[PDB]
Amino acid sequence: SGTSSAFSSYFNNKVGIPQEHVDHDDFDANQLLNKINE
Amino acid sequence: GTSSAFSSYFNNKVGIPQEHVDHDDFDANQLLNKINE
Amino acid sequence: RQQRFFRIPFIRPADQYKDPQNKKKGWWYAHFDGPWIARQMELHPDKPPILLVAGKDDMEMCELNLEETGLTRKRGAEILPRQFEEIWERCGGIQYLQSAIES
Amino acid sequence: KRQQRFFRIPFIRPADQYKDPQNKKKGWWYAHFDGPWIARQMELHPDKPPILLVAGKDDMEMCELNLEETGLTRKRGAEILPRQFEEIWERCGGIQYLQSAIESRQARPTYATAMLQNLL
Repeated sequence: SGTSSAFSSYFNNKVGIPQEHVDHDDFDANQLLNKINE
Repeated sequence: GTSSAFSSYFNNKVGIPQEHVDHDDFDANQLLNKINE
Repeated sequence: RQQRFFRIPFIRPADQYKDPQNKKKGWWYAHFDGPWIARQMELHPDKPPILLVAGKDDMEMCELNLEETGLTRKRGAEILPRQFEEIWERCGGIQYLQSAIES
Repeated sequence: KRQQRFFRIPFIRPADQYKDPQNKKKGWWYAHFDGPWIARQMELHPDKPPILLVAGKDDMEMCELNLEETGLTRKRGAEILPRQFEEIWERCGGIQYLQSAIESRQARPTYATAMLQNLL
């Protein structure tokens, strides 16, 4: 997962400190399936 | 929004629709409202 | 054809007036193959997931074509292919689709 | 149209890296990849004008890595719908910016230039 080391280096040197994108609907649906598929 | 046929379908067959939140769409657009003012 | 994916979060009416924390969400998803619905998927808070494929499950699926749903006009409804596929897989979607082809 | 992929990375200034949340002013980085290569790059900053960059003209300033070597397709929540890119691009004056790089002949031909030239 995640971006490559070459990208992480590029982004920090050229743009800034990357932050997370939050999708609660992706997260919560996957949390529910964690419970369902146990 | 969706059509009245879809809203009717959804409330009758599925449930009560809730909002999807995207803070990054919202905040990016709020920022641009300020820039373009 | 252009493949388009949509997601509508939902709650049961019984949960309508509860605190945000006590509202047990489900999620409804559609895969449209051009104007036609190809797959429908429903993630429920209290019962098994529902998987539906066009051909096999038509009587249970949304009968509206893409344009008549307005899903393309609802902010936040449209999702990327992987946001549909990840969930479809976890629900047993790949075997469900494969077994539908034979029968 | 299917080889077109769109990504977004929210960021904060490296200057606010170690500050409290309320002092972290957010911006957004966007990339449009036409197959393996970035056609358009866009940056929303909290403290300066938006940066627009197109392949050909802005090669030295843009991300140099192809899609596979960025790892963006493996970063969860990074990918966005075409519309999420275009809406911002348009609001930032991206159409006038692309059109100008075409006329000055600085732009590399991409899916993005083709779409604009189809309009004009």
